[PDB]
Amino acid sequence: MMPHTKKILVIGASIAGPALCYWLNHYGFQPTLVEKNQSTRKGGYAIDLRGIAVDVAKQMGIYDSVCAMRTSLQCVRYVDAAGNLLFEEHDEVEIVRGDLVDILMKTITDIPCFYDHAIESLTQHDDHVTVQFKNGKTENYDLVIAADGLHSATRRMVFSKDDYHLRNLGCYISVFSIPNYLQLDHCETLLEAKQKLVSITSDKDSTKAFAGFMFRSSNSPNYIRDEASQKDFLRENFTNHGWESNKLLSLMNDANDFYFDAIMQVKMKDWTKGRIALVGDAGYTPSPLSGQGTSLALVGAYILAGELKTATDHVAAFARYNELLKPYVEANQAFGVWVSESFLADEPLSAEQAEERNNIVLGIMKKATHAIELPEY
Repeated sequence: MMPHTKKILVIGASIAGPALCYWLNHYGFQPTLVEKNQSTRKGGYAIDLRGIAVDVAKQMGIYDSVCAMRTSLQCVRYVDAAGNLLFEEHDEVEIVRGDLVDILMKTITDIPCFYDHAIESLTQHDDHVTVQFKNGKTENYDLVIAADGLHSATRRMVFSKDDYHLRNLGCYISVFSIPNYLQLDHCETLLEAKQKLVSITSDKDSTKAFAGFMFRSSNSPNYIRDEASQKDFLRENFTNHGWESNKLLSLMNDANDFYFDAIMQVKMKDWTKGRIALVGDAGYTPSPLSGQGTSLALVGAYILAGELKTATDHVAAFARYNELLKPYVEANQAFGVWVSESFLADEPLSAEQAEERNNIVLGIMKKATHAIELPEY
């Protein structure tokens, strides 16, 4: 529709970035994808597609592919500190994060994609943006859109401190790989007590398992960005917590995939400035406790590209983007806050108490998943 706007750079290859490139190309734009790392994220943890994000995936033609790769867990076991089994548990879809990225990348094979391109600077002009990569390459684009995640390097570069802040929800999450020493088979076992959750999961590969930790604490690691300090923080919180906690902490240094972070949300009044925009976690992260981050990344890419297809100019498009997505961002971020405060139990739940909570979580979560209708373009 609009002229002069065809050439668009998209920064980061995870969920929103590749999905955005698909739709921009579909609508006749000329997207280029760049990623700071040498490769896309491989493997990772399990994520969900819910509500209108499923419709996005169907309209993209990836829904069948996502089902083919979905998680296979046969049972979920809840145990007490002694390890006694309290109870078992044995359209939306769950898929390992890296598997969804892989599926998304395969839809854009015709799109230029450059890895190991870290960005040195972004200079806004009246009619374009000049990007200088750290490798020396300099190029002009009509628009630039940053998909590069919670910690986005582009956001801090483009937006002033007054435009955004990161809300810390007072919780922490950690995941690392372990041998499957319990020899679990397509099973996840959890201990939930004392505002803390410990989990062991083995699904597709019986020689592998994944430890996970989620807890609420007002303290912090002594150095938040330092892996060793993070591990020390986990030891302090989980030593003698019950079940396998101590064993998992001892395997922690053999992991080699370790992941740790505070639960955080990105809060902005406007996700766009001039000719630059943010999509996915870089703008609005709801956080892992919401479980809605992937859905919001997909819907965010869908609407931004559709408004750019519709509008007279990018300024009008960016305004509609902010307006239509805001209620969805707000509802999903409020769900993450509710989880951070109200979810974790003080002591293990019975089979009946777990059932009651699950129904409450589903009802509260529905307010987020159904918050808006998917626009048509």
